[PDB]
Amino acid sequence: LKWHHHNITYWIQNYSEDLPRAVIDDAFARAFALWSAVTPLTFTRVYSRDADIVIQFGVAEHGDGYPFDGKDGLLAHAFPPGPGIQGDAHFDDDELWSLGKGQGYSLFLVAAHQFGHALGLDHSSVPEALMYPMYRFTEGPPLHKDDVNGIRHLY
Amino acid sequence: FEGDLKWHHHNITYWIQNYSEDLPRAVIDDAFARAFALWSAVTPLTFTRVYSRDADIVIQFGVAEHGDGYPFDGKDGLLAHAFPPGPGIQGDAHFDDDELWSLGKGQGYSLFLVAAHQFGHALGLDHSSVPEALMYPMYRFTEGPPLHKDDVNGIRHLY
Ligand SMILES: CNC(=O)[C@@H](NC(=O)[C@H](CC(C)C)CN(O)C=O)C(C)(C)C
Ligand SMILES: CNC(=O)[C@@H](NC(=O)[C@H](CC(C)C)CN(O)C=O)C(C)(C)C
Ligand SMILES: [Ca+2]
Ligand SMILES: [Ca+2]
Ligand SMILES: [Ca+2]
Ligand SMILES: [Ca+2]
Ligand SMILES: [Ca+2]
Ligand SMILES: [Ca+2]
Ligand SMILES: [Ca+2]
Ligand SMILES: [Ca+2]
Ligand SMILES: [Zn+2]
Ligand SMILES: [Zn+2]
Ligand SMILES: [Zn+2]
Ligand SMILES: [Zn+2]
Repeated sequence: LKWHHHNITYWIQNYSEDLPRAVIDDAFARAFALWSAVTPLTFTRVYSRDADIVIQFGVAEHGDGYPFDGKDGLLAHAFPPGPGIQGDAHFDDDELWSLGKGQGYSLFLVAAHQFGHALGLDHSSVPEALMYPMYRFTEGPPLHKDDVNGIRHLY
Repeated sequence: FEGDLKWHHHNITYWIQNYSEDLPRAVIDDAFARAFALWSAVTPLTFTRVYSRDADIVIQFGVAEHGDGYPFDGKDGLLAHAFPPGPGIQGDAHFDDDELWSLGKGQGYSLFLVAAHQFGHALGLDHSSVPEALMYPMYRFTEGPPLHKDDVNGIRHLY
């Protein structure tokens, strides 16, 4: 299951109260940049519901039939490629979002993982691969050779 | 802002007078605490957070002219400044809030790394000549351990 076009679009519907708009826009862009670096895909920011990947921050019940569970636990979730809600990525705003070393969760790293799913990737079994199902902070290049092979296999 | 005195006690106290609007107070408290930890790890010094003006190191975020006689210059340029050990304003650290404060890779400047540098001055350290050193006068983002051997030797020499 994957996208049939390579010029993918995204829409940042809203923001979190934890960080400045500029920091959030940048974090999402750098996250998309990791993937386009190893594939023929490109990512374009738009401002309408016509975008392939719609990004949203929410708490508890927020629309779909999948409410978040308050602080900690599930950090976020996304859907596989397709029309409508498919391909979208949502982030639990009951979590403390930040960047780098320190308390709170890295928005940059979590976004990179969520976008992996929105592109068609599944969970990895390599505990050190980005697509590994459990959160873990890391410095340096985020994508493990397992992630790179997985995306290249699809696109 | 380059004196020649050190602190005569090792139980240093600090007070976070106010905050920046760019990050949650919890993220800021944590960033400052981790910054001080860098230095207490390689010396016999300790740092205690207090809530009165009687603290040795008072931390403040300001815009343009903010009290002393050295106003900030708006976005970019001078990021922050601190004063050498001593009484009153001496030892304090000020951050320019016209800057976009953040953490890690990305746009904006790392509050963590800049604080580490300012606290170095607040402890008595001068500027280094080694490009890789934290006390180097130019801002540069880096991952991994912030303190260079030059910084470690410099602090141990005083304390
Ligand atoms: C601290 N919580 C977790 O690690 C949590 N896992 C998640 O929230 C996953 C995303 C992280 C790896 C970025 C959920 N996910 O698979 C999203 O697509 C659990 C407590 C292990 C469930
Ligand atoms: C981006 N701006 C700079 O690198 C700026 N340097 C500073 O503001 C120094 C602090 C940085 C290294 C955290 C000022 N300082 O030495 C304070 O004690 C210059 C453009 C190089 C002046
Ligand atoms: Ca949660
Ligand atoms: Ca969609
Ligand atoms: Ca939040
Ligand atoms: Ca952090
Ligand atoms: Ca400035
Ligand atoms: Ca003082
Ligand atoms: Ca600011
Ligand atoms: Ca950053
Ligand atoms: Zn959802
Ligand atoms: Zn996942
Ligand atoms: Zn000042
Ligand atoms: Zn300096």
